[PDB]
Amino acid sequence: ARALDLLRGLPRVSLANLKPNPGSKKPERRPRGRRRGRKCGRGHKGERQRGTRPRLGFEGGQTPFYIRIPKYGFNEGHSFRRQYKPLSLNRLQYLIDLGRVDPSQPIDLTQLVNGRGVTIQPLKRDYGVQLVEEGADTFTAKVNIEVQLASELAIAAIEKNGGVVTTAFYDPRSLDIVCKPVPFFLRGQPIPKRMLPPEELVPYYTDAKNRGYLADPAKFPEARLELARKYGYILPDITKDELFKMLCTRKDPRQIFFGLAPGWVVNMADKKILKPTDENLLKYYTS
Amino acid sequence: VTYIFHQLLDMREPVFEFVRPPPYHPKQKRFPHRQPLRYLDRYRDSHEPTYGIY
Amino acid sequence: IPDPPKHEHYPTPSGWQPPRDPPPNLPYFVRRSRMHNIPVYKDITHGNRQMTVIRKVEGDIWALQKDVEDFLSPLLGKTPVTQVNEVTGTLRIKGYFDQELKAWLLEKGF
Amino acid sequence: LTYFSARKGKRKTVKAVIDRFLRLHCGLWVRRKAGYKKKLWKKTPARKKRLREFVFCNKTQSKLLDKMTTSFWKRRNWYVDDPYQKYHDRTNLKV
Amino acid sequence: PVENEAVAPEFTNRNPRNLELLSV
Amino acid sequence: EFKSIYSLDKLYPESQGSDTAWRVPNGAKQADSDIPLDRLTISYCRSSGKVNSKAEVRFHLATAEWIAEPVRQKIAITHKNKINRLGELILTSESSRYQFRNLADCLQKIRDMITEASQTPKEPTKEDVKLHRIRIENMNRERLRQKRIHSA
Amino acid sequence: KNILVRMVSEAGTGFCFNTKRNRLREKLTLLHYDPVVKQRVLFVEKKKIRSL
Amino acid sequence: TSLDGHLLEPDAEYLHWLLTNIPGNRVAEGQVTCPYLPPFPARGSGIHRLAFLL
RNA sequence: ACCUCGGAGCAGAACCCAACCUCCGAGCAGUACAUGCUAAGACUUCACCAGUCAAAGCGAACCUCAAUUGAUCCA
Ligand SMILES: [Mg+2]
Ligand SMILES: [Mg+2]
Ligand SMILES: [Mg+2]
Ligand SMILES: [Mg+2]
Ligand SMILES: [Mg+2]
Ligand SMILES: [Mg+2]
Ligand SMILES: [Mg+2]
Repeated sequence: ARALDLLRGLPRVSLANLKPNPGSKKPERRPRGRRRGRKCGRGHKGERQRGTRPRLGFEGGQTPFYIRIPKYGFNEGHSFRRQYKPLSLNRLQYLIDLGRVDPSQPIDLTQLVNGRGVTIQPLKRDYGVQLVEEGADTFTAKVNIEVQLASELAIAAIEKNGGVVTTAFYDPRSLDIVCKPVPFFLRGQPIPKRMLPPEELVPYYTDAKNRGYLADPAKFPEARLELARKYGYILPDITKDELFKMLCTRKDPRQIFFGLAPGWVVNMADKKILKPTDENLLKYYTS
Repeated sequence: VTYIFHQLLDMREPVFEFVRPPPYHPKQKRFPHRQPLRYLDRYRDSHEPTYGIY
Repeated sequence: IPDPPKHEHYPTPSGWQPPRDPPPNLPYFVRRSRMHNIPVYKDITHGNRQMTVIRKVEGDIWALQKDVEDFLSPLLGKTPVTQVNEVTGTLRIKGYFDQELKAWLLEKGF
Repeated sequence: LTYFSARKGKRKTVKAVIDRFLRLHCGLWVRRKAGYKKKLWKKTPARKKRLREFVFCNKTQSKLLDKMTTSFWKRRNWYVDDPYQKYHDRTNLKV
Repeated sequence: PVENEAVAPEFTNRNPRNLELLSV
Repeated sequence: EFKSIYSLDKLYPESQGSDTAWRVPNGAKQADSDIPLDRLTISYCRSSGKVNSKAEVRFHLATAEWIAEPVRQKIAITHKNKINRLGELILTSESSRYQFRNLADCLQKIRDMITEASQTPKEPTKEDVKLHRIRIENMNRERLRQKRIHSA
Repeated sequence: KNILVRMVSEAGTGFCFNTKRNRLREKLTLLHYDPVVKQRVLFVEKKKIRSL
Repeated sequence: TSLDGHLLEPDAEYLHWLLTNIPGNRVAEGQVTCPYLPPFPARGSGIHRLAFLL
């Protein structure tokens, strides 16, 4: 354009005409002279000029504001609460339409990390990613997804098109493993087994209305029929679809992966996988 | 009245409802000094947890 | 990042439309991002200033500025105070105008 | 509040602010009126109800509580059963 | 269309003995 | 391929089939209180943005075959204010911004109306806030009657 | 002169309040509202923790 | 006529019964000019009124 | 001589204003505990900490005086 036409002439651009963008480099103020001199911008004498000032919050013997108020159970045990990153169905459909989330493979946590739709932090007490029913309307995907926390509306909207919701629990170690598996493989330690949910999550993960991974599969169709009668719409049968073998991937626990197995050391260099032998190791990994 | 509007005027029966003006609320400031916790619910649209980019 | 697959109904849901092929004979041009999105964002400086910035502007900035001014004139009644920045492909427009500019750039040919 | 420590050289917080206040992501601190549990036999029920309300702070108080804390207490938490989840985001704001 | 459907969205009442008959 | 002690098949030996969790129980859950969706005309004619969605559903009540005669007559008599001119039962809700919640609320309303229309022995709660003046006016209008004969 | 006592309810144990009383009189048996019952039950003076 | 019942023009009103040339007490011998029509008050409307102008 | 607060003139007709200017006082009381629970809108002792009035609903038969007082921690 005109930029190259104007740059065709004129002397060369070397280290002799380096002009910084105006407004970014502000001149440095020096307390020397008449404008910024005398007191160097410190006012009159006293503690304001000598620098011997009390700490932030001291009101000169008067009881400060943050002391006269009694304590209350606001942040009692915030370092032990279970936090879950939100995930709406609208953003899931957006990722599927863009292509970063392919609806042909089972979607769990590592797939969402690779697609970079949610940011799962191994620290800050995060036990997975929850599900949000904000994108209920205009949601046509039909794909199984494994969510740690899925609401009733979200599960219903997923089952309308023909999806499978799997509620599973993982310890923070499993979260760190599933987030970035490449450094876990470069580590050199074998794949551990999944840990059981705590005492305050067994009735939640062993229930039928929550689609847990430990509940009996005999109460799932009843809950699906109840949700179909509640939220309307005729419930379709996935037994006649072509992707029946893909939706049946319920992910057996004590795996924290997919097609691998706990105790299988993974080596990046030289594509070879080693199987543990003996019998105590197998009994411990299959317990 | 239904039968009258049906077999006497050849039209539909109009309905009404005694509506009331919305309640008055001052301008929502940035720092509500000395206000209860329910001050944010006075200007809230829907009482449901909304989600933006998430 | 791979390219998005060509859908069957181009009115693809969740608000997304791919740019058309041989785009129109215009002095200016608006590029895309990594996620194949329309570069129409918002920005705030202090606590009351509100404007939108089109960070991808390639070509004649004055033409696009005049076009958006004539488009936003009937929506405000006055002249939108904009900044014609040429060193960078930016064009700040005072006021919350995000979805409107997105729809205009999608229907224009970008 | 120790602007520079002797081991990490970072900024430290005041645990009293955390135990006596609760900061929301919008930029507001939830406090409690003092004297809501002592000498309740000489107070009218209206005063007892007024003292048992989550009152917000002011501008200088919020600025002081923010300066007394670091960047960890100014994030956004996503608890499972958070009763103050609807108060994190503040809608319908016109300067 | 029916010409007798002139109802209008707003309907007024010119009776003073009306507001107290509906407890409003 | 892999399975441990805490597997799905070992914890529940009675449920080991590959399709035991997807078999739709349609043959054992086809009662008359299911509300057929093929004869319902559900439409959405509102998109507010005060973000609330409207889900209007109407159906010809006089041609409903899944409803018995006495319960239909009772629900038509006790709800004669929501019937359209062509015999359409217009029922809508305005609570949530999602269409699924509004549809579920409308279905629940229809279900409770059906289950209360059949139950005739229902104790009516005596209220005194809006019907007392109506009863007083009716009694005062009935009191001023003292003629002898009138036809028409 | 006066004294502050606590009244325990007969029905629905767990709700108690405080009320003033003379020091040279007997106990109290008044009618106070009970939120767990939403009615009116009896209250008996029991355990004084104030001597004003 | 009904003072309250006109849906279009608020200041105007409707017509119900109208007679003319009534030979004194003979209210059955005069000519007719407007068929009788029962009142049709709206649902959500207030309390309408009809006055007999003789 | 005083260490907290209220009233009368200084300060006269919206408001605020001090003195080691001159006077009355108060650290309580005579009777029922719905002296129950929520919830629009304001004044605010010249800042803050504090105090006070109240629309309406569920619940029930159909409150007087002027100051009249005590926070953080802990038990
Ligand atoms: Mg000096
Ligand atoms: Mg000095
Ligand atoms: Mg010092
Ligand atoms: Mg001191
Ligand atoms: Mg910015
Ligand atoms: Mg003030
Ligand atoms: Mg009241």
